[PDB]
Amino acid sequence: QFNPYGDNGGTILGIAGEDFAVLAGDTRNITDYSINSRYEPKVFDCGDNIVMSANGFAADGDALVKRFKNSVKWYHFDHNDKKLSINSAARNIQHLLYGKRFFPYYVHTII
Amino acid sequence: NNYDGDTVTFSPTGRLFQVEYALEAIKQGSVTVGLRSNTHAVLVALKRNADELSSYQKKIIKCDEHMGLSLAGLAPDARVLSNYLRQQCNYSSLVFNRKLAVERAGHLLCDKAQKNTQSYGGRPYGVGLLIIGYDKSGAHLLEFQPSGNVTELYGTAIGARSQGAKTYLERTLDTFIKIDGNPDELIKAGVEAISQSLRDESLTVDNLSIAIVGKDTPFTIYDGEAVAKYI
Amino acid sequence: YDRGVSTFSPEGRLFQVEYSLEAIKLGSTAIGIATKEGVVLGVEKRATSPLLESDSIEKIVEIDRHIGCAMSGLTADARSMIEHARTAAVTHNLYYDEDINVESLTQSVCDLALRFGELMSRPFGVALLIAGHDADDGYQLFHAEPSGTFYRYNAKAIGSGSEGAQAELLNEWHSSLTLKEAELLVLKILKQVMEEKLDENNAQLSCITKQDGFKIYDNEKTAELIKELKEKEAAE
Amino acid sequence: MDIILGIRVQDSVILASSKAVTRGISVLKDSDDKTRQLSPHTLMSFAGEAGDTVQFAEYIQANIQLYSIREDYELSPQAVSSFVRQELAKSIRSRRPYQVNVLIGGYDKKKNKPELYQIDYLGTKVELPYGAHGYSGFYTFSLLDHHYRPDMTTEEGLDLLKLCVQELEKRMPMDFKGVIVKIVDKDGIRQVDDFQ
Amino acid sequence: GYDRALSIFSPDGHIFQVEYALEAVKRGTCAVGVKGKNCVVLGCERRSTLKLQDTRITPSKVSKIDSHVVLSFSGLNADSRILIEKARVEAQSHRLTLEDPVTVEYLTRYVAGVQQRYTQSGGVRPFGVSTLIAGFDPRDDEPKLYQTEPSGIYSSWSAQTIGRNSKTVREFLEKNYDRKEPPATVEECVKLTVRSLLEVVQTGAKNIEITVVKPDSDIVALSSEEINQYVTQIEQEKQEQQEQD
Amino acid sequence: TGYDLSNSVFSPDGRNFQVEYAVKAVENGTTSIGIKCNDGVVFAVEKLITSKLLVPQKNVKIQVVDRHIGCVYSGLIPDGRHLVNRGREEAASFKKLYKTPIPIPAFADRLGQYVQAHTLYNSVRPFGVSTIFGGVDKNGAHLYMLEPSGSYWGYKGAATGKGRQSAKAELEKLVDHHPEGLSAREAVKQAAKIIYLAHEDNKEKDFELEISWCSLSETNGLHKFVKGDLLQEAIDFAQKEIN
Amino acid sequence: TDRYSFSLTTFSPSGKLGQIDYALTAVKQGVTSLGIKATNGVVIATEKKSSSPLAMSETLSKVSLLTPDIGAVYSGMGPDYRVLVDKSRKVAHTSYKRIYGEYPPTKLLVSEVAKIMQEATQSGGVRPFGVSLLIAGHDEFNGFSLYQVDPSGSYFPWKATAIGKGSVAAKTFLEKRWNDELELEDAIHIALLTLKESVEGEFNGDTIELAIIGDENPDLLGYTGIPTDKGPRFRKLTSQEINDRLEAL
Amino acid sequence: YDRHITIFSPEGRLYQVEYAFKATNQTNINSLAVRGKDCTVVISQKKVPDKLLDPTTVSYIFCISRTIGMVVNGPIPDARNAALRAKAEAAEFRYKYGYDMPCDVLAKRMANLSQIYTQRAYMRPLGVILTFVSVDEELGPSIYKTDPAGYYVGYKATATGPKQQEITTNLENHFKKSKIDHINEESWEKVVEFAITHMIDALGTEFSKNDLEVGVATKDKFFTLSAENIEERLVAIAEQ
Amino acid sequence: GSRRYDSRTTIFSPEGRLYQVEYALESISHAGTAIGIMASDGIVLAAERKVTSTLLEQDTSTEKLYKLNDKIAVAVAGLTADAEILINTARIHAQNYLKTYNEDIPVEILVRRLSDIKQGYTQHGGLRPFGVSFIYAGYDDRYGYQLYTSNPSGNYTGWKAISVGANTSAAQTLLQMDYKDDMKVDDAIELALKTLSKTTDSSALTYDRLEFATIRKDGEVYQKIFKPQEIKDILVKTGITKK
Ligand SMILES: [Mg+2]
Ligand SMILES: [Mg+2]
Repeated sequence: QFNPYGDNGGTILGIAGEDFAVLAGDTRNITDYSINSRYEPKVFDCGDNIVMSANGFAADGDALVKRFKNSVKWYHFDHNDKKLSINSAARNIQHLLYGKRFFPYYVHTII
Repeated sequence: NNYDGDTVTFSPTGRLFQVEYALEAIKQGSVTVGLRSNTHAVLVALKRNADELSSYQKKIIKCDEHMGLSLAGLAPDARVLSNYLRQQCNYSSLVFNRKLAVERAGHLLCDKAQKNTQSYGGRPYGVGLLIIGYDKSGAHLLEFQPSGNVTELYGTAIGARSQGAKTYLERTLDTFIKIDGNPDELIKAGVEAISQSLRDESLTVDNLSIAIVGKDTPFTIYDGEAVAKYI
Repeated sequence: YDRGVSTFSPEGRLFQVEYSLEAIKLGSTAIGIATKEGVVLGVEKRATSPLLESDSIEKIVEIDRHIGCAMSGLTADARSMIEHARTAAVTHNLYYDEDINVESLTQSVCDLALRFGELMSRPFGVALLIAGHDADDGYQLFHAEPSGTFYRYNAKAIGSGSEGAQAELLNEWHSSLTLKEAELLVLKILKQVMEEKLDENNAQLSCITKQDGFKIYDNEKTAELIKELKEKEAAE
Repeated sequence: MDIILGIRVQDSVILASSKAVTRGISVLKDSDDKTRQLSPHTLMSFAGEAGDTVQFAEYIQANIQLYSIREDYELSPQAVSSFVRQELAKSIRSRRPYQVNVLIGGYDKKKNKPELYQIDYLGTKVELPYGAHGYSGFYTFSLLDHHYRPDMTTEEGLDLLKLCVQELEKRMPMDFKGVIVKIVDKDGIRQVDDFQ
Repeated sequence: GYDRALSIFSPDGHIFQVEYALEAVKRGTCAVGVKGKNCVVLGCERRSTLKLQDTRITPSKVSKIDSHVVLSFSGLNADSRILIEKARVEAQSHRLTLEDPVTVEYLTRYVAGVQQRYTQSGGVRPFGVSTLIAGFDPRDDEPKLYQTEPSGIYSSWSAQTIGRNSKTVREFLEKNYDRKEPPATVEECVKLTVRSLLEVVQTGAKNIEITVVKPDSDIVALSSEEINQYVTQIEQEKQEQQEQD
Repeated sequence: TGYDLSNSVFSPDGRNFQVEYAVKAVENGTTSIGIKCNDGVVFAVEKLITSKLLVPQKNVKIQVVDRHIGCVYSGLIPDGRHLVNRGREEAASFKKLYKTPIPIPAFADRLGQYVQAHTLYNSVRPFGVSTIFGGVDKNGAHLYMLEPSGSYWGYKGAATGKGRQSAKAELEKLVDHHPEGLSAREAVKQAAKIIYLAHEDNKEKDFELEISWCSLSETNGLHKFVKGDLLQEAIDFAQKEIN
Repeated sequence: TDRYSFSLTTFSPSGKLGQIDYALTAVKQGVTSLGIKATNGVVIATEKKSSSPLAMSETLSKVSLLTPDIGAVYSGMGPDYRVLVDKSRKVAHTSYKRIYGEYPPTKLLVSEVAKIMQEATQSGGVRPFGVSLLIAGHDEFNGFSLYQVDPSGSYFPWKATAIGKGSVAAKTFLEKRWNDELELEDAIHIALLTLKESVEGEFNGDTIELAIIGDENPDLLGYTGIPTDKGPRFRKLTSQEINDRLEAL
Repeated sequence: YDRHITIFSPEGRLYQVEYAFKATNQTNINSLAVRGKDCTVVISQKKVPDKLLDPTTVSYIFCISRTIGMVVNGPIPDARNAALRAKAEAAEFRYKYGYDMPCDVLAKRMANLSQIYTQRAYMRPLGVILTFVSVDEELGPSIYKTDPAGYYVGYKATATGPKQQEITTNLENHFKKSKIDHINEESWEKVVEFAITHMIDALGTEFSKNDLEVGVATKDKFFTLSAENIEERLVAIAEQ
Repeated sequence: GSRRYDSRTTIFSPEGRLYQVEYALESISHAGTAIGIMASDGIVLAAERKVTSTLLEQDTSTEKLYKLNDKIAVAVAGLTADAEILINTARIHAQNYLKTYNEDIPVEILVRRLSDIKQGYTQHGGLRPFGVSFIYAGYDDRYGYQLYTSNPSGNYTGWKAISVGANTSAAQTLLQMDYKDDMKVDDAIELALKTLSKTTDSSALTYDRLEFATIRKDGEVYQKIFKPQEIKDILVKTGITKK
């Protein structure tokens, strides 16, 4: 009867330019028909010029972003402060997500 | 004598000879010094190579944006201990949103090293560590021995010929403790300390390594050409 | 047997590691030379009998397309190590859509060395030369010992005859060596230190280049290089 | 489901297995061989859930081949049927039971006798002059009950098999795309090239 | 539970347990393998110390790992049983997952890996067995012969011998094996193997055991009668040679 | 012969020589004392300043258990930290199960059973520390001392280290002169004095005094370190008392 | 942490297993016990050597009941015998009665305890049992039986035997006194006579311990109403019965 | 190395057991136990040499359960080890089988554990001798004693310590004169007085109220006397 | 730790031999001799008891010959208790094979399983080997009648006639001297009795020191374990003894 998931609303949008990229998100956090916060950011700077958002279930998104930040930290530790390329980050995030394949993160992810 | 076959045996006088052999493994390692003021903390390490065709083995390891260490002795053991320290800082940040205090890091390293000195089959770590950090209580310099003893100091030195650097720091205390807000001057004091432990050798860009942390200064390592300014 | 296998000596050294180094001193010669055009790895096969088919003496192995390995010592002990290397490489790729750094692969390999005691029963009885290329630090040559320590060398010789070979490398190596010069230098030092007359059957060459990866030289190419070295020595 | 028939005549065992493999509304294959040779004189046909069938069959095949290499000897068809039945009987009470029914046709060279065994996924084994798995039996068991004779030749058995396949093609709802037919006798296991 | 490090290093760089396993191999009966142009032959010495042996049931020195690969050995018999069982299991597993029988090099490498594992694991002693592994790769006619050691070392050999008095047989083979003209027929290869064994096997007939491997899983063991025919041919040629001058 | 080579082995006398060697290791350590007052306990320890590079007031030696127990030890300091960690686990377990903070005798027996278990097998080494600990519980003040053999007793005053003998002499004097008992502040002063007196065996090196106390009236039954004005007052008392 | 996972009993170059020999020595140094098999029963007997005159010997029993039809006596180290009788009682249930609803026959329980001791001579980090056991039992299909079990784990069926100190003298005495037509009372008398040679102090019902495997004692059952359930065939003689038979010794 | 672990010597002996027996006497204190009509009394010497000791914490008598008390002759670490184990075993026995653990049963359990230490190599014997006393609801006043060899037995009375033998002989004589297996007294106070008197006689020394520990077990309660209880027992003795 | 007391029972001598295997073989060399002889129409097992006494109950006695199933039996030389351990495992394995294949287990498979069990103790575990040597006498429908032997090394071999235990050199020489491939089972009985009487270290070969068994052939085989009276009769029939 206990439901481990929730829906915090929100909407995010990423656009890729020629020499730039952009990642935006609304700062509204909701629950059902009530508003939890009018400024709860969900688009984060993760370092190495990588911005990340995991919109949907706020707990799962925050967990995923925390784990990705930690992966960036340990990547810098284990490979002589090598910058994490955007494709390497994408593959690492694929593995992070698929780890919980049978208990997913209720998040749509954009970096 | 007959009591050095493992860490689990006391000698008739009450000594643990395996721990002393680990300390000797330290004493043969390359020299490194650490010293801190009230705003910064600096590690100065003399790197050692195999021959003229080889590299100079790294001696400074970063543990977190506010804490790092330098090694003297068995490099794999230093890697293990620094990995454990990284994990402890990481856990502190993740669970409590809190930078790990350098003092608690020293306590954790002490308790980690102790368990290898009381149980059969294991062995003590064969490396000594100089830990610099900046936490909510300021700058900190620690010396760690594989016996488990960890000690906070204004400055110290470990490795071969470290006694010259240690005595120089004992004399320079009143001066270098007041080098606040000027990183390069504390770095110069550190290289002056490490010069006292030099025998038939001089500091070059290939064999000098430096690290610094402090207020508004993340733990950063200078190697190679970066240390040319301090020679 | 009278003491733990992880016992320190009064001088601060692990007995089993020193004894494994002694075992490695008895192994066949292996020489690596790194240049801006690539790294060269050569080994003395040392067939223990004329009836032994020297083709089955594999002391140079591929870790990944950009990383190769040569061994010296108890070569059987190297096998699992090679595996742990290969896996590691591809695994990094699978997690990161990129090639693993040479130093990272070497550190991964060395992380197994001291994982023995009462865990495997003893250290490894073999040293490794890991040659490779990555886009961060270019061409690299590493020497990995069963002590957990690994060094980076411009040139390195391991196994029986390592002292004189290392002196020769110290005298002959310079930063502007070409690849063919390094090949001939490996061949010359091997021919000097070997007890048998070096031919294309008791010695093996291989190279790591950025464009073509890790290539083990066939016996015909090595024989032509040997003839080139013979002519070079004749005309000097 | 899949057609799995076996007939034990005077001097051989004949196995006939439907050639179709179907998923959804698509017949993915029409040349599928639903047997594994367990030993030079023992052949096993199988039908059941997707994946489980071939997996269980090749597992049994590997085990029998390992035994043969170890003892340099061919297990009797009865021993092979008992081993398979025990595997299946252990399967049903496991986490994920094998959902596979099998026919085992062998020539006991020590007895010089054809033997046919029908074993369902529960570990239920019987020795029968003729056997079938799935809905197929509902049509064939009567047919054979009328026409089977214990002294029949291999050609007579093939004729009876043709009669069974004709009745199945007339009355069964699905198109099983014909059968592959194999004969197991004192000389081993051969395959009839064209039954149509 | 028991994890005592038995195979460790000595101050000179030796692992004494592996070397004593090599000694156990040295004290075993002789085994020989010879590569022909289109076949491999494995000969083995049988101890003559006891006459009342039941030859139909006593374990043979040559074992089939698969239909196309054979393993012989020298050393402790029971360690060989362990190795052979592991190798047969691995052969069947490779058939199951790769849908292709093992190459002789692959089976040899697996056996060598197991032997090496038993020299670096706690609580276990190394195998007192050295092996000769022969055969043909699937859909291949080139003969394959390999040798594995207690240390884990394995290599390929045109012809090789292991066991007691193996140095004598190896001298004979080195003096008599021309790589440019390997035995063209099965008869030449079997005769050369029987000569190699005659160099050390004192009695001769009924002490020699022969197995012939030919491409596409054609493995057959010669009975004592054909072996005695080979012995008689060789001895007759010898008597002629002795007094043909 | 060879009876002292393995822990938990009985000699023909009935002794465990490895425990006695650990006791030697303890005797090699600095001096630490505890004094039971009328409504609490006081702990004091001497810390040798090997070099002035040592940061004063840092490198704290006395440890706290739960919120009411103080522990100090002489010998192998990391062994003492290990013992204090185990004791903290024991006290946390006791409180989680029984709600009330662990009584001082109960905690004493926890530590004692742990140390004794460390003398039952040859696969572990005895503790190279003697531990003075205690505090205030529902039954008042308690002071205990625990030896590497697992033996432990309750004391009016306790002392270990290189200067344990003069410390015990001064403690016997204090016990004979005050049958009514000392107050917490007087006990702090006397602990400072006894530390300064026992320092004479390490006279060649400077020492730093570290004091803590747990008093029902002065600290409200909680463990607190004596610092600031009270510490300086005790230091001055000891200084003018050695003359 | 038990790091003794290796054998403490190993073969010497001469072929001996030292710990088994030394356990046998300890057995030989123990107080004499004996058993005699009659035609309608078996008797087992031993001497109660008390430690202190203040100690109450009746509390400590050297002859123990294993099953209602099987009893045991020993020679050697008492506490080893005590843990052994505990293990034997439990294995009589777990390995037999809980499977067949009947008590095991004498030979099979003897084999179980022998297996226990055998494992004690080969497992890791343990010494053999320093006892030798005499088991006297009755089952329906084998009748009455008497077995000896040694520290190595070996067992032997006996018409009559003795173990402990003075065992060779007692065995010689029994060989010349035993026949195949002996009644249970005759065996009891021979046992008393044989034990008298082994004792030098007091010899009465209070100093010797004696039990029998004879007829079923329904008065010892404790309940009535099941005709198939007879009383136990094991009965321990009382000091009074012993003294009564000593009157005409 | 047959003298280091618990394996047989060529003579068939376990030297570690004997050395543990030797260790049991290390404390140089004597104790004895006797049985009245409806009680059981143990007295043990109390020696507090260090003046810095809290004499109230110096005890070798333990309350194992509401009915069972245990006095130990041996070093205090092993003594407290055995005490904790006995308390745990008694509590678990009560929880599992629904009645208070009897004296002889707990004695048998502890003796079995001691035998286990005597046969397994990785655990040393305890250098202690455990004397358990109670008034069993089936057996009455009971004294049972266990030793490092795994041995145990019941006693009319018993003594343990360096001078044990002396005490024992004394007690023996008394029983040889009394011809009964207990002290013919209905009050436990007089039985305590008897015990103290006969220990004074056998040891040839006098005791103050701080030289003794006394444990009394009556039907459904075991307790220990205080300094004042001991003192008035001594007064009653002196008035003889 | 405990490494000081490890006998290291699974190590190689410098000559390449297993210490404990050799010492177990030395131990077995003192056990009563057991002989197996396989004829064309049966197999004969004859063993000599070493536990000999007049008060010993020989009716219910069994120290040499044990049944494994209805087709296989074993003669034991060595420690009877290790033998009973291995015999129980062998019986369980035979029943497992029967339940798995619904056919009686071939002799060589059971022999190889038991020999592998023996070998395992000589390569890992740090335990002592079983001081036991077996002679297996069996019948299956593939090889007919079969004789095998296994020893503490885990090595097993097949024989027409063989002996284990004491005086095996003399017994084997005599068997080689008098064995014929065509001889019948009764001739084998006579040969085994004669060999035992000529090699026994006792005064005479009396029935009370013997265990005897025959596996004969209806397409069914019969296992007969000779009772003491049958042994006495067959002894007077051979002429070893006179009534
Ligand atoms: Mg118990
Ligand atoms: Mg013990």
